[PDB]
Amino acid sequence: QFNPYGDNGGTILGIAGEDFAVLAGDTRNITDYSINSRYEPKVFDCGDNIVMSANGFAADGDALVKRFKNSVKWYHFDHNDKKLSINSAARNIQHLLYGKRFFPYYVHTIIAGLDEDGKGAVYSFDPVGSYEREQCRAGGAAASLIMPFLDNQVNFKNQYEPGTNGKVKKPLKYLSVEEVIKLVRDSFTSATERHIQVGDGLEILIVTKDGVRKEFYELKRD
Amino acid sequence: TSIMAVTFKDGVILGADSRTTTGAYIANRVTDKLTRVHDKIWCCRSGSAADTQAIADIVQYHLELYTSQYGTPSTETAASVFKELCYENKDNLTAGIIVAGYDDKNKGEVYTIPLGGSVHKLPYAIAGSGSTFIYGYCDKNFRENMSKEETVDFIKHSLSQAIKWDGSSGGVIRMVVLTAAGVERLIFYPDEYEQL
Amino acid sequence: TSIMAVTFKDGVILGADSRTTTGAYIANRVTDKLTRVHDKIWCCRSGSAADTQAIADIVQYHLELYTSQYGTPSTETAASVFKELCYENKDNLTAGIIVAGYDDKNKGEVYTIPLGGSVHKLPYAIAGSGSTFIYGYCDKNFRENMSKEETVDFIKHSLSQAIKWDGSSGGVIRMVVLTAAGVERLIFYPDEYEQL
Amino acid sequence: GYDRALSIFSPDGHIFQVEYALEAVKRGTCAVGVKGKNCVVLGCERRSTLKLQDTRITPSKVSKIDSHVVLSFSGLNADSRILIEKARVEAQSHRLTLEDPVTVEYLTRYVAGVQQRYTQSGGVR
Amino acid sequence: TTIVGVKFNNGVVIAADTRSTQGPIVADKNCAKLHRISPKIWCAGAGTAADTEAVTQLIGSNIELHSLYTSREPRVVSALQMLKQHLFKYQGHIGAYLIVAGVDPTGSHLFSIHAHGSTDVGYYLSLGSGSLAAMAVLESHWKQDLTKEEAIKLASDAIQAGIWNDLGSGSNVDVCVMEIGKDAEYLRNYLTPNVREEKQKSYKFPRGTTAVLKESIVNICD
Amino acid sequence: MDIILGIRVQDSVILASSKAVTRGISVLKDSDDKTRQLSPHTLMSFAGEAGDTVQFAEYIQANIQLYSIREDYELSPQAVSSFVRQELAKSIRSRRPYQVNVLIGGYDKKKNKPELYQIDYLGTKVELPYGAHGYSGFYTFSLLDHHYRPDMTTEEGLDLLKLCVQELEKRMPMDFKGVIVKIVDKDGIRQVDDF
Amino acid sequence: MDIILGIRVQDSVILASSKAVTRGISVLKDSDDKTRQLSPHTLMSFAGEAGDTVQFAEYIQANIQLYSIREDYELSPQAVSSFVRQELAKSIRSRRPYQVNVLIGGYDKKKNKPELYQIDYLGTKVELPYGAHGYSGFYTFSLLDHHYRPDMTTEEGLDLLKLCVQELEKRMPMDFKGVIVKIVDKDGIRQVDDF
Amino acid sequence: TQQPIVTGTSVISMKYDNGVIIAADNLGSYGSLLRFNGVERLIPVGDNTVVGISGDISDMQHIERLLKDLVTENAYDNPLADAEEALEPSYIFEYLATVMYQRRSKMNPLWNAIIVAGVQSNGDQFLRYVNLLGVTYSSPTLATGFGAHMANPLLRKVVDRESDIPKTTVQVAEEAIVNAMRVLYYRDARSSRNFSLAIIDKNTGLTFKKNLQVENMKWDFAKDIKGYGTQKI
Amino acid sequence: TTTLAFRFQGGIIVAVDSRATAGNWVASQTVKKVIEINPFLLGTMAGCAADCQFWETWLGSQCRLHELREKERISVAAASKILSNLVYQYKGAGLSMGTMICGYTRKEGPTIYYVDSDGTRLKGDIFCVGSGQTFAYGVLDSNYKWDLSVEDALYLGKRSILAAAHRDAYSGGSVNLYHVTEDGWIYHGNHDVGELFWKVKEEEGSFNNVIG
Amino acid sequence: SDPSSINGGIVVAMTGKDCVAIACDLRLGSQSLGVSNKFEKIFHYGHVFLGITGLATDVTTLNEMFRYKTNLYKLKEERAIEPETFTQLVSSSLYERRFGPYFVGPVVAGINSKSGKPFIAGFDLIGCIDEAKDFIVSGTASDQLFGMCESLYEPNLEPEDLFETISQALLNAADRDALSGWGAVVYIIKKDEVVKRYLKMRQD
Ligand SMILES: [Mg+2]
Ligand SMILES: [Mg+2]
Ligand SMILES: [Mg+2]
Ligand SMILES: [Mg+2]
Repeated sequence: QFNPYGDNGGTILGIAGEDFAVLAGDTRNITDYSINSRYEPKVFDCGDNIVMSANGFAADGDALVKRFKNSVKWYHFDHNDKKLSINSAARNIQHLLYGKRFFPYYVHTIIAGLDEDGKGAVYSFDPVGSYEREQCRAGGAAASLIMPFLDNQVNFKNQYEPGTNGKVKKPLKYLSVEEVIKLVRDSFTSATERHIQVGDGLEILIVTKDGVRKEFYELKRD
Repeated sequence: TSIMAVTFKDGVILGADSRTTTGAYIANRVTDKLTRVHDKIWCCRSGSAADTQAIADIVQYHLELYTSQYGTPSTETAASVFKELCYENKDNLTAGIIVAGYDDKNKGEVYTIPLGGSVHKLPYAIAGSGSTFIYGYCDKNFRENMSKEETVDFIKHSLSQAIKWDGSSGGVIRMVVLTAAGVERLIFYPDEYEQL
Repeated sequence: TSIMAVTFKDGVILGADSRTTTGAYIANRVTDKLTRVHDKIWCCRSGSAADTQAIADIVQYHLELYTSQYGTPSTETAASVFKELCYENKDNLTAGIIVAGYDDKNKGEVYTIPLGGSVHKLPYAIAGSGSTFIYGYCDKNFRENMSKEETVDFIKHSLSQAIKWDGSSGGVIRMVVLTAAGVERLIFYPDEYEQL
Repeated sequence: GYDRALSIFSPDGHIFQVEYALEAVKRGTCAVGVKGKNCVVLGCERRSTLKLQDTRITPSKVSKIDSHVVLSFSGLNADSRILIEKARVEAQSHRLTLEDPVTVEYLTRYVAGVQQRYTQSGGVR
Repeated sequence: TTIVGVKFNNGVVIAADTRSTQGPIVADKNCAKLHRISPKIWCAGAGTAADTEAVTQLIGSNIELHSLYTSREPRVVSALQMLKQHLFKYQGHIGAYLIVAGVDPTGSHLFSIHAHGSTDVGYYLSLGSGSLAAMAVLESHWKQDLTKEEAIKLASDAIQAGIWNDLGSGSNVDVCVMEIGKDAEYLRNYLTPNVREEKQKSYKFPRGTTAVLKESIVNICD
Repeated sequence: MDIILGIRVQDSVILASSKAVTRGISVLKDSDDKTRQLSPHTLMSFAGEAGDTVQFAEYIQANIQLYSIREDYELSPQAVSSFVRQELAKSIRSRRPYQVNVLIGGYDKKKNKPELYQIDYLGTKVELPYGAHGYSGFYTFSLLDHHYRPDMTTEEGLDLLKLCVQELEKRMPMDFKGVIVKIVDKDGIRQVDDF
Repeated sequence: MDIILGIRVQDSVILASSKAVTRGISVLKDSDDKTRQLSPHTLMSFAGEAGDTVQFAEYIQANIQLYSIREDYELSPQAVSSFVRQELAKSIRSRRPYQVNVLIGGYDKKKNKPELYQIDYLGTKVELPYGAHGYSGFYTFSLLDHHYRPDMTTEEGLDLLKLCVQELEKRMPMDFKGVIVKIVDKDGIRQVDDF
Repeated sequence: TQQPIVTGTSVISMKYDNGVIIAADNLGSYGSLLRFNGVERLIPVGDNTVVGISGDISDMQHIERLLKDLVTENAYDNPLADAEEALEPSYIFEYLATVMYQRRSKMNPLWNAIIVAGVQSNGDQFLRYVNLLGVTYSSPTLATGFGAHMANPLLRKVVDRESDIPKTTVQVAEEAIVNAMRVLYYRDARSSRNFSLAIIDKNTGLTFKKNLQVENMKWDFAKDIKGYGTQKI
Repeated sequence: TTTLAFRFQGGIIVAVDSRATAGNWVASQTVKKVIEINPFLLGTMAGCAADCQFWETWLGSQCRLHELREKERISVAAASKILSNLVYQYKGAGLSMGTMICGYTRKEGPTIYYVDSDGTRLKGDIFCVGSGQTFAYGVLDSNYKWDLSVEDALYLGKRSILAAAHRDAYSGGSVNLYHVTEDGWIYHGNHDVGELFWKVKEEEGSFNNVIG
Repeated sequence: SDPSSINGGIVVAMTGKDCVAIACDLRLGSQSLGVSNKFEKIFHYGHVFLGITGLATDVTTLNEMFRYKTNLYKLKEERAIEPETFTQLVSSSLYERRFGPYFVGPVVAGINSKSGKPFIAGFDLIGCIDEAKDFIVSGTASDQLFGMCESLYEPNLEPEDLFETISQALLNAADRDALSGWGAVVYIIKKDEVVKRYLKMRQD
């Protein structure tokens, strides 16, 4: 019988700073045990300082991104070139996803950018449209490997102040763009070691008030 | 079923057995599987008898309506109409049809349309359950530009073997000759072909 | 698989292709499907490779033990041992074996043993997935008391067609000649047989 | 379906079909409504050219829409039944979804909306 | 897994990758897949990992006892026959797929064995999830009358094909060369083309970071 | 939704309905009134699939209330029961049927007689002296066959009903948290607050 | 077979087991004692598949009694619990396993301490201050997490137990017909007749 | 819901310095039966694009008709149909990709794997894949079916990443393709010896080669292979 | 998930957890399971995240349209019924929702409605919904009285979620508190279970089963 | 009805400089219901340590089985079993039940008393040995543990530093798994002293 879904593998990662945000993703595309492409981007600049990735079944992912990009275009036409805020984009994507509630887009969606106060923002979605703003989110095949590492390093979970008898927690603070990229690169190299669907290349999109910048790094190709 | 169509020097000949089965019971031992969709465009039917009769009737209607407006249709056109029906309704059909026809320009032509609804133009074609047993024989013995008598012997010997090995095939061997001369029906009985 | 055994004037010849498939993947393109169970008693294997190898090994053991006690076994005896294994273990086996051997008294003999474990003595036999496509060709072209060269051409042409139409068959054509002279191995490559 | 725009504007900015509908109301028997301190009273005229009437079974001029709301009218009698039926259905629909009977203002707003819809819909007067 | 076997002039060579999987997760990044049945008879296994190890050790034990009993060096056909009869008896429930290779007084040998009990002969063979990538290389470059150095190259090239193109295979290349008249040479990590790059950061924690409730000395002595 | 009983006596119809609403391994409520007043002298109890029961009961209620206003007249229990039956008869051959069983207890003012109708989700209607839906009948019917008399008073009907509830509370596996009892007679519908 | 509870307090172990035996839509019995005395200071309650429960409980009882006679000595609760666990551990890989869950409440005379062991049909053993099998735990564990203290008296343990039964009687779907309570202490095993 | 009946096997392709190469055999299989031997599975669109299709042949013929009709439609009211407003590979691919995804979303797919090879108007190489699920991807080498498992590894040894493309000539690239087709003939049971090959170059244009054969095959070593283990004769 | 809401002398307490799970994978520990419909209306979420989040925000839009059209704040009954009638239309399609609509109005007073995806709609004083509902019930029922103070009521609702967060594997993260009065709803903060548990254990003397 | 994820739990083992560490959570549940927060999954036979995840009845049974076998080993050999030897024994015993296996994920840890070499090993349910220099992971949060260990681990850590690495790897892995947590224990093993530490973690 015809199965309309597939798994194209790969993994994505979004982190929010004080005045910036990053959305990273590996460039490997796979089916079963074969490599389809060593460089197939899945993190996209959608305009209005919003970056987006829909990881999972790539056909559904490409369709969703394509539809959201189109939603931004029409938002400009219908509302006098108004800038689509990240929160408004998030709600819009919920309706796109939930519109196919009974035949879902098989993807974990993450968007990143700046909120209306200029502060770093990341929003994450389940396949059917439930969403939440977070400082930190990993998605895709290696999400289970990366996410607990982020809890420990970004949000300082299970880390107490030395000598305080485990009474005083390690204080939360915003990380620099340099420190965030270090955590991203270390997350992906670790994922590449322990996950077969992750590798080849790492593409990071960084969002600041100045615009969207790109950075590429090699990953192991085995 | 054992059906085949073979092009030759003067035109094309369609050949078929006459057995129709319901399981192991022979419902009809004198079936006519060679069916006219136009004067000199005929077809050999295999698969679901209900599906292939329904299709052939619709095609005959289309080609009659075509002729009234645009004149005599080409064999390629007839094959195109068969394909359109078989391809678009592939989920609800079990039909394996060989289309054969004679033009004055294009001479003898043969098109085969398998289950999926694809079209394949060929010098000769074989189909039906009994065809499996004669792929080897037909490939070794078929020549292009054969005479009428040679083509009749080829079809007779071929279907004789298909009938011999296929339980779903048997009875008489019917043949239809399509040339510039006209349309000729031939029949061959067991006592002749069995002892070839 | 495409396998066959053919008796002729001087004895018997076994023939086979060399393709082994796992689905559509060719696991081995130079397989030897012609296997010795005794000096001048050989077999062609079709079906489950694990089952047919296991069986052939057990038969080879039985015939070696037979020879030590009672002298050279007949081809009929070898076929009987194959049958006994295939018939009694029919629920757990998928084996289609053709047994062929040369006696000085009985000359060349051929026995075929299909899935169920029945035995059938024949002048020639064909088996394997590719055999279906050459029932017609073989029936029309087989003659009794052929010469060595004629029998080699018959097997070569037959398996060539089986290979041509059967995706599960291919590679080289291996043959084993069993006569009073001795045992001769023959091989024929694609570049020769494909363009027959 | 019959699509004709029957209710349309005239050069002077009037919709004659709506204004001619008011003339039908002016022809109808008089109806009066007076509200007191703790009550409302609905008075209705019945023309006396019709004798040999059966007042038991003749449709009453005042119609209950729900147990707490009433509707009287002036104009075409047959037309009034369509509004009354729609109003009664809406009253029960409101109780079903809101779990509370209609306010008098709400019921009026519904009936008025139905009347308005028939002034700019095709194929209706 | 990618495994190969190649015959040459005066012997035979086998090779394998060093990735051990657990679904899509890489459990062991440097496992040894080349096993010893006897000193000059080596075995490469794919399929169910416990079965390949257990079956190669059992036949290896019985081969040693047989060699002692017969006062002769073990033959590859004996290991082949003992393996296939054992596997056939269990009807494929022992998921062992092997490439067997070695030298003995009869000469040099190369066989493949499948879980249901079937065996094959060849001059070049490949098994595992990367077998098609490896065989593509072998079919491109194999020729008659190979030298020792040509065979090792071909074999390791075939494994590399699987390492790079098959997600089930990775890390390093192990090789074993069995030449006639000589001792067999096991070349552990013959190639190491997948070295983990230096991490961007050290995640050594300050001492006292982890909150503790109870400490106690454990008595391991008598 | 589980236990609904009905007893028609001399001058009234008594409906008894269980108070429990259970979902999974939790009794979510123990005071649920499984009934709707269709008209002043007609009461309908119900049981079956979650959601469908109340949705159906309220739909019927609205239709009967609509009829009452339109004609300024109360439909007879027989007329209401037939309307309800037809709706269930339509429902069973729909895409998604109402899985709801009902008892309709009413007092016919024209005949001066109590009437009890049992209707299942298939649209199977029967007029009975006493009725039940679900597993309840397997205990109560035999008990009522024995103790029931046609000329009983309302008080005698309540004592008979107490005997049924006691038997159910003894032998039923599930805790249905007692019953709400309602009486339908010439004077209308009233609830027995202490049972 | 449904509700079995266990509470280990300061100087005793209290087991509470439901009295209902239900088959189909009928409560066949409302006074069933779901426990067997394995030894003078060891008591085992049980619940699970019909037939298996009693068959298993009595088999264990016989084996422990056999041990008592042979050695003229009472096995410790820990020793009995381990024996029981092993039997269930054997059973789960048998042709037809015992589908029986047990609680073992015992007073160790050498240690002068009460002990409560929870063992499921797989042979999963745990020593606990309070325990339960089946759906009971989903209500009682959270209640005991809150109210339980380790230094409680027997009387305080009974009041705590009453609080559990009340919660089960309120929120459980099925009527389990109350519980039989038994206390295991230094003086042996006794039953609380009024609960 | 479909099932493929008459099928075509691997389509293989790669980029080289000035353009792209694509190849596919001339077989139309009917399950294990090698039914049809004259099937062209490379279909040129204009003088700058070649679409290579595998999977169901009836759906392939449907796609041929769509492409044929696309050229006709593009020529309507278009004075620059053979110049600036001619069909690009990227236009042709996106059209097919839209169709493939729409059909899977209606649970009625075209049971195919498609590779669109071509050269854009600015000289850029175009090579992209689409299949029955609407899944799309691009790579210096692309292949379908068995080709993905056996051809890609061989082709990736020539062009392992983007920077290897300018270093690869048409002679070297074609040789690797022809070598890959031989390997597939050895190891794919649903393949044939006869195949077609197409080269789209930015300078020399579209070169379409028909009736190519796999040659220089190694079979001689088969004679020495005897038995399946112990057998010596 | 564990959600509750109960009615008492001083109005309504509403308490929820913040854990989200996909199988045994803990997807999130910081999910908002209370929706703020308006200053007088709250909605709780259990079952499918998307179904609850999408349709309860949709519910707020419908409640807003009501007060625009009727110049009056919607009743708790009417609000709950819009949601229950909506999900009933989808019955059989596979929606998974366990919700509680809580609020105050003049005519109704403090009111709680339980609404789920198979069409059930129930008015009541006490409800617990979710995989950990039984654990919350156990603590809530045994300590509940109508004459509870606002302080003690808030704590009981918090303590009930904590109890469930502890025992139920699919409940945890943090506790979100809400109090609803005649004047509207009041937020009483986010309480991390990581710190809350040890704080409650120490101060209350409870949770003796755990290694302190 | 998946034996490996009914009870829940995790084990992790790491090597350091002249030392090894092995750690586990304390949870035992019945699917969603947490039943025990005292269920330790690490055992020792002499100086060889064994952690076992998976079906709790099999955890208990195998502990009793290896205690049985190592006691007889000691009596006959007149010496304590070594980690390398015990690893082979665990493998043999698991594979003996090939077609009716114990549903477990065992982990061996210890220091060889003769050579002084730190040793760790892991197994699948039918005994396939996973030897590793760096670390071994097992249980319902194995994916989480692989991720934590791969990033946090570095070679030649001192006992005090190794404790912090293994503790943080376990804790943060457990907090992303529903069926793991509810307390934790960490063994730090030196050549001739062993320290056992109970960790403070979130109890949900
Ligand atoms: Mg990788
Ligand atoms: Mg072939
Ligand atoms: Mg956890
Ligand atoms: Mg929890």
